[PDB]
Amino acid sequence: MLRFVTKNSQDKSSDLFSICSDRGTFVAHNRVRTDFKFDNLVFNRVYGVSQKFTLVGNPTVCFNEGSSYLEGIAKKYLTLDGGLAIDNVLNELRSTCGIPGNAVASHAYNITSWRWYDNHVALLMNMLRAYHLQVLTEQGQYSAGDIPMYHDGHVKIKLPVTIDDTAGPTQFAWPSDRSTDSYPDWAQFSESFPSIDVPYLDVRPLTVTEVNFVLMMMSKWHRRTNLAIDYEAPQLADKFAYRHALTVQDADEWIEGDRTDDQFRPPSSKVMLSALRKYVNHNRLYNQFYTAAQLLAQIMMKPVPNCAEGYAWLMHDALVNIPKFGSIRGRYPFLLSGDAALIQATALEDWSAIMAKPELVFTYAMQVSVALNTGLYLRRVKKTGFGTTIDDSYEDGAFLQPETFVQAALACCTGQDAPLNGMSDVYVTYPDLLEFDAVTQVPITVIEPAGYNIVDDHLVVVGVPVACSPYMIFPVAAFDTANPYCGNFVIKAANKYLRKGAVYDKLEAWKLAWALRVAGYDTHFKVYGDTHGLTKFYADNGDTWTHIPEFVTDGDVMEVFVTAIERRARHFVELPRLNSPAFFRSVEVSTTIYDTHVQAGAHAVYHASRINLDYVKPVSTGIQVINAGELKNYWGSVRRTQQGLGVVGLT
Amino acid sequence: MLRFVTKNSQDKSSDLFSICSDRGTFVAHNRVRTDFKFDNLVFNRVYGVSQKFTLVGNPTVCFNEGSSYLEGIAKKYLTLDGGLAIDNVLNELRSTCGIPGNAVASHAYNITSWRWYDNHVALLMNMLRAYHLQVLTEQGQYSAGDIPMYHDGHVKIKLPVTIDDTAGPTQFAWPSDRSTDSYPDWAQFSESFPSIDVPYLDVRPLTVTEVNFVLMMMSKWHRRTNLAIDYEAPQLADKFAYRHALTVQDADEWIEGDRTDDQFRPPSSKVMLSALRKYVNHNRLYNQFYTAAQLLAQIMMKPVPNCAEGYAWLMHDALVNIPKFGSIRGRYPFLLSGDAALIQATALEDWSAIMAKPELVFTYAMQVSVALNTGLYLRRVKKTGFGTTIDDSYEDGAFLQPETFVQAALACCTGQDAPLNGMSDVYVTYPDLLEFDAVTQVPITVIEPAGYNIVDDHLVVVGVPVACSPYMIFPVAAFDTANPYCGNFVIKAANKYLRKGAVYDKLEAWKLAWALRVAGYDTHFKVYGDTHGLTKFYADNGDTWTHIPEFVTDGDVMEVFVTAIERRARHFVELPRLNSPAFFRSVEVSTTIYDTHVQAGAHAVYHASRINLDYVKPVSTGIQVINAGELKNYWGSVRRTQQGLGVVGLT
Amino acid sequence: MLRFVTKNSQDKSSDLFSICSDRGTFVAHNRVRTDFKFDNLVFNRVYGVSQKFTLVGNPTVCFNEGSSYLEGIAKKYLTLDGGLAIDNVLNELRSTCGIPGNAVASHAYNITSWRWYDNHVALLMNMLRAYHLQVLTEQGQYSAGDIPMYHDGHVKIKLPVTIDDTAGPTQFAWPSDRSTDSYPDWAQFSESFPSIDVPYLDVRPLTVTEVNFVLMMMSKWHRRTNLAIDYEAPQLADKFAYRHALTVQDADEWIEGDRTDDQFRPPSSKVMLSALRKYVNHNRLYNQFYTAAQLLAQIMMKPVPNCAEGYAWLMHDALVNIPKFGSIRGRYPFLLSGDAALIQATALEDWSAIMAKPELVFTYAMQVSVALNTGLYLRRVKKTGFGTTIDDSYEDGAFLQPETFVQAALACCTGQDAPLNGMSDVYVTYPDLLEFDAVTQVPITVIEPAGYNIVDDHLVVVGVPVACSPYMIFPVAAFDTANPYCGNFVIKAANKYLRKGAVYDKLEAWKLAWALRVAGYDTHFKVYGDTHGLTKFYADNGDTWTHIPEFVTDGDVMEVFVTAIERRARHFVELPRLNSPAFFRSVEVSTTIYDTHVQAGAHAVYHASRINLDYVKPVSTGIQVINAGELKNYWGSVRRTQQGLGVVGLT
Repeated sequence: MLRFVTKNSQDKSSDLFSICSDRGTFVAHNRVRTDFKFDNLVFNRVYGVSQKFTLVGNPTVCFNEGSSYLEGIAKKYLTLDGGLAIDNVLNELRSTCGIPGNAVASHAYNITSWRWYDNHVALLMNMLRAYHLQVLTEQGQYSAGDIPMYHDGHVKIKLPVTIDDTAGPTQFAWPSDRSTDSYPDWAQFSESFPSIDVPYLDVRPLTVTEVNFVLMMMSKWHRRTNLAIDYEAPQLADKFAYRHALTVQDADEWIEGDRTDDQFRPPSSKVMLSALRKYVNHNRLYNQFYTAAQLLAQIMMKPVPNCAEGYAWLMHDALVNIPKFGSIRGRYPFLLSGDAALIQATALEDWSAIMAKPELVFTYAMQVSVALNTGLYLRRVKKTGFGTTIDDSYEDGAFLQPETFVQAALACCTGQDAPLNGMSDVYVTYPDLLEFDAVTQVPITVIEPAGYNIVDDHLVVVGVPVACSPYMIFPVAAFDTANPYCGNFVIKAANKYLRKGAVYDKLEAWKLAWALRVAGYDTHFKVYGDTHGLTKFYADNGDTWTHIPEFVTDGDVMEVFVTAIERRARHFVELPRLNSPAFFRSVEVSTTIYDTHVQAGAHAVYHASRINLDYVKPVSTGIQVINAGELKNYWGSVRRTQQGLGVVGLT
Repeated sequence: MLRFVTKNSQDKSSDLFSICSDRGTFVAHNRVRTDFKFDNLVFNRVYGVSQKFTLVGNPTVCFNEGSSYLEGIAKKYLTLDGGLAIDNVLNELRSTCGIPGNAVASHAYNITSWRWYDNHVALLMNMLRAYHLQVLTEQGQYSAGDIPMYHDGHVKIKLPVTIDDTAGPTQFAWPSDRSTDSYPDWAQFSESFPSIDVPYLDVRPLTVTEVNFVLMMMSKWHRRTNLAIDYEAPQLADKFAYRHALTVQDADEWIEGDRTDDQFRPPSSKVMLSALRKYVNHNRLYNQFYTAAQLLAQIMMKPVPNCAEGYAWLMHDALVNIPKFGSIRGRYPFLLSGDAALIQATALEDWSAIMAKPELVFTYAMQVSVALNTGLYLRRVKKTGFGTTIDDSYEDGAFLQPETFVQAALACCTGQDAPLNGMSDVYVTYPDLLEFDAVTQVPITVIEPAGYNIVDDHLVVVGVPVACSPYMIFPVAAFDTANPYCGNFVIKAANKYLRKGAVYDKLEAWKLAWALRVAGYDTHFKVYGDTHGLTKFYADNGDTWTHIPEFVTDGDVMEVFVTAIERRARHFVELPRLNSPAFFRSVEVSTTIYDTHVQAGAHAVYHASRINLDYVKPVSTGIQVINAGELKNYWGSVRRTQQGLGVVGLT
Repeated sequence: MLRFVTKNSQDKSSDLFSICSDRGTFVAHNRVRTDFKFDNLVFNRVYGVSQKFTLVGNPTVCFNEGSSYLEGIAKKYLTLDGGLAIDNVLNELRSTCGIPGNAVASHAYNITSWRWYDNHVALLMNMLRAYHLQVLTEQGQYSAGDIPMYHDGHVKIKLPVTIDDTAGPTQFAWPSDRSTDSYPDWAQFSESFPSIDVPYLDVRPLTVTEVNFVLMMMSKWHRRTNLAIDYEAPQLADKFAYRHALTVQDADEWIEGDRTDDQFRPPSSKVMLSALRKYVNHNRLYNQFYTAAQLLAQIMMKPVPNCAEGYAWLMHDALVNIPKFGSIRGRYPFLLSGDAALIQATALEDWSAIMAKPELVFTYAMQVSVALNTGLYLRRVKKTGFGTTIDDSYEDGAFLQPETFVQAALACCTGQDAPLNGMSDVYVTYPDLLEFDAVTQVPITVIEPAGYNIVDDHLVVVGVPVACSPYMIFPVAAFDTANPYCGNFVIKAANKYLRKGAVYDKLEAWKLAWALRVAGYDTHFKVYGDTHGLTKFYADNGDTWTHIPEFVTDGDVMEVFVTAIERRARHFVELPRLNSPAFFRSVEVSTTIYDTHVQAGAHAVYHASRINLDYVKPVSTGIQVINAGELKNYWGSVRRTQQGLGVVGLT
């Protein structure tokens, strides 16, 4: 995860940001320059680029029983593999502490059928997202959330959202509702051994206030706003025990009715994060913590499009599968002692980096949200044999496995290694979008006949709509040739010339039209088929990115005929008609980002935060750090190879 | 910084000055003798050329986290490639405090061992700035800032100041206003194991008075005057602890009625400087101070515009970005034990230089204000080349980044390698001039409209004006050709003569017009294009400099008219009619300085304090000095090249 | 410490002395001879030299939490480093003694958060200083203390001291005041394991009377006299337990009111020292004992000057930082068993030597008091590039670290290795004197106009005033050339001759004038600057040491012009004008001490005691003696090298 975000910057200083939102949306800006060279002549044009996002979403969160992960407990009470060494724990009771042989023998007889399920991903997920929510309320940016309306001049579209951002809550409150729902049976535990199969949480080193917060995050979760990470969840455990130096009542009183809603308010994000840092550090759930932060960042937000067609992306919701809650670390007072076992080297590297820089999760989610939408959109164009020298069925391959679905989209576009969740049957997918022909119905207020699709006030779209800009990860190149996604490319000779224009290959034309528009010229074309919504390479102001022509997504049309290239209203670099045999010259255009930032609303400007990797080194003391992890639990990122994108071990 | 102002040790010696001002403005007088060689004879003249400087300026300074710098720690825990050895640090407190076995590290981590944000370039700024303010108070010059008005017979210029001078203060008092604002929660700590994630600064060796001043420089700052270095600031920290054998409360007493305003007054600049030096020397922040002294100097004082056309630059308030305050050097005492690791050889040179000779910072800031102002105007040309260079082959692309920005201007006007900031995301820049073709307006009065082109009391200007003269950094090096900035140049006449024999190249007429104005004849000219009323070269009296008209840079004109030259009221030397044939004899023009000195207000002069090199030579004893350094944390210098210029590391 | 005191005597028999004082002062005398050779002619002159000291002082003693030092406990219950092996101690309870597994398991659960702080430096400090105080009362020299008045003939000065030596106490009484302050909660403990986090002291092998003394030294300490080692301190522990064979009541009764002030009087110095020897030996606190005796000797006394300027040294007080009291050795009856671990080889070597010769601490403090004042004074002159071939900023270097401050002063002058404290955040410094320009206001009764500084009845002084004589450490040489501090030197040719006298280098002149005065001649001079309080190399009777000329402390004046050298009232060796080209001859003068002693008052004569190092060998039985100790805890003395004085490991 961290290794990924820093790779997108070519490892050249990663400038991240923290959470911020204006009614559920924000935008990033990058001062970028593009050069134009021909016969030794260079012309640079700097402009302002921007791309807005939206924390709002309604993810369908499912909760099912997962696998037991005891990879954080002492090496002394675990087998060479996950399995719990009961015989060693039973002996430890009579040998180290004061317990009779008959007392331990009886407990061992009772402890028989007991299923030792340990999964804190669900709870950690809440504590983390509840932190993000508090951070927004802390910044005074906590609202009910809303979607920005898309009006251009030919039509308007405002996505309907179930809750009004204007009457709603300005304060992040306890998700568990007072007086409307029941609560879990919690109780302080300080005995030498478990008496019930119920989940045992260990928070001995935590502060009284921090514990109250974990008990609150362990209760029911009610979706009060529209933000995606605000998904509604049930109470993790119907009943359980918590290992701590004493008994806690401060939250119990609030549920009893005695305590006032004021006297018991959601603690600050610092104490919220310190309770999460203290918890995962003590229980050594680093491996499980990595899975939670990974899944929460994947559905954190979605990049808002500047076209009606792209709004179909915000129309669909993500299907996530979160493992039910399980805890056994607090069953014994010596389970989290000794040396931590089976801790991943990546999980620790990421964990310590997320602890020092919580912004990393937010910045990572933003990079993933855009690299996902593009990697999915590129899936259609790439399968068209477009710019791809590797022939494969992107169509059904890697997007058929739930855990690797989201990763195949990123690696497909970014070209890098997409980090896996590090678990099984845990993921964030868009099942209804696995189909290439999959259509979407988006409600629009027709204003004009320019033409888009129309039926009963909403227009039809197929597959994933290019919505975001490739500027939040400018080095990305969804191809194996020099193109706009690339750092630089050259516009070559139209393979054929004539009287009204010149023909070009599907790619060569877009490559030209893109750098052509940025140069202040409108590119017109005419292909041999019809399902071009229109003639003229579309590109929009703000990011000035000439989107890849839709028609090329439809195969067997391998050539395009670009005609009449007339300069636009605002002209920057003067240039050669190029589609002319005479006026043509080879031109190399290079785009590079000089400064990137983000701003929410009209007054919040956020400067990119820096993180020193030399300082953020993880602590390997008391930890058994492993560099090799098998695939079934899905350790290791997936990447695109010459043979095609597939899963591979971390190593 | 030191290498910059002196000229990398040339002839090796140095005479600099110290802060002093008349209501926020002083003057740099120079006595020079210009020679006129022609006819195998050399005529000349001696005179007085002064250049005013206004320390007044309202800088819009903001603060946000900058990557932590842990250079000021023991080499035992900080490696170059091994980065931070966190495990080694926790492997220490195990044998130093009441923690049993392996419980220690995990305990220390949970609370503080994960943050480590260190940075002291917020406090160092205040102590250094408040020192400059205290010195003027001691010298009897602490008064508000007031921009001197410009009256050139024609149009006068007056600038608005948000606080009056006369009825203002006369003594620099504590920036923090008691009875009005709140204060940072502080307390002396000595626990071998910190219990709260919060700033921890080491001042153990400092005296009670010196410590008080640190907590006073740590508290909220209130801008009382118009001077640039008095930039309004908040309290570096909301809560923190300091390591010291005693608990200083002289400041706490004054925080209430107990300690009276009188008996707590700001300590002498000698005590402020001695406490500042001890603080940096103790923890070892040499690298952090280098950058702190760099920013405050770049924002220090501006050059008072000798011409009205050069007044538009004065109104621009540079946006400065200082990092937030974070401390990690008082967390534990064993941190500062041993050889200070990874310390820049340059930051040490300056620390050893400015500590012994604090005057340098001021003299350096003075050179940077004129060099920046001149390098900004030169960029306008260099890129276009007076319309000789067709494309943008000048590569001024560095002016984009705010950090390399100010350095780029200096490196543009001088072959000197502009000193970087030594930190990332920190800087002082004018974003309102990113586009060198930048236009600006100016509030005007009236007096006969002549080549002034005004618009309803608003003087329109392009790029940046020439608000001052060379001399302070005289052997300049702005034009690869001989000229006034260079020091000497000659007169080869008109390409062709006419009725009045007026024909020269844009700079050839300016070369002669500048030298003619000196001798005693303001030369008249003509341009059939819009001269907006311009008929003769302009020259001020205080600063007898003749500027290159904006039309001599408009790129529309190449050839020039010099209708005739006329005998001025005050005449010096004597000369032939070179603007006509049969009389023109080339003249070699070179001017040298007899004596330079600085005098503010008007009473008692100041004779430069010569600063030679090797008495400053630092002692590497007990320190790990590093000559190299990346480019990520900004360490190196922007340099001028044969294409344009580019950023290069210190190597 | 011991290795140091014996080095000052060139290892040629160390003659030490014990404590003694006449109203807070004493003086040392040394029969010394100086030889004069030229053209094979030798003339020796023997005289009586003396230098008085003063035990009186008012050190500002601060008490702060320090580090835990368990380096004296059995190797069986300690990790490879300081850390306490709890698991081994817990097992030892159920395995060796009779305790149930449930009883030990419960105690282990309670013993959880417990901080194991162990620091007896504060208590040991009291027991030692209280011994010195009893020794004086035992010798009948116990008084309220006072400072000797300095009257010469031109002015008089008597330093004001808060308590009258004449009405005051003649007997050393319990510092803890009866009926005016509360007492700590002490209680006999003989259980197998701790029941409370409170400090547990172990004094099982001590006698009932000795224990009462430790309980008294563990209570509050009231400063009844003016002696420096009489500093006022609070009650080490508010409550605690002591491990002994039985319960003690003899001191409890005195606090209850039943016991009479007579029946309960402070025991003799023998039983006081036997209680300290028994305590440190049993608890094996040798390492901690070394730190206490080290700090107490550093502030023990100050050498009285024979000039008004030198009295500024007695004007300032020392800032010491003593670690709060902590004890855990008495928590278990087997903690001080087995083999002592992590005991320093120097601490044991010094401890056994201080046990056989308590005088060592007093003699050592006297050597340090003079070698400190001179090393600090030499700091100014040495930084002037005077006689120093090594160029360094003595100014801020080593005197910025609290723990090494006092050591850098000794090593700077003595040239030997200055032994460190052997701990952290523990020291004795003069913060207000770290400044070179630091001024002092000394109250004087002007009598004459001879000239010194004057303002409102007190004269101004800057930096450290040469007060003591280099005879209490005659081999010392604060230079790298042959000089008075040296064993012998030669007066060479004035590098230049003329009609009224001869010029000499700053050193060569003082070298001459010093041996010139001892020869019965007054040396007059005239340098090119003015801030010479007067003309004529000053030297005073008693020690007849010609003090290094103040003016030379001010740089850039590298030459002195010695004129008119006329013989003094009392003439000894006839000699050559020497500043004459004709009468000049190379003369080698050698000074050597033949007999040194000390006498307090008018009748107390003390003969130098001798110590046989072959007999005083330390016991290594049952002890784990380590010869290597790291710097963070500050083990190893600091010394002046060719690269400059810096810290170095003992080895």
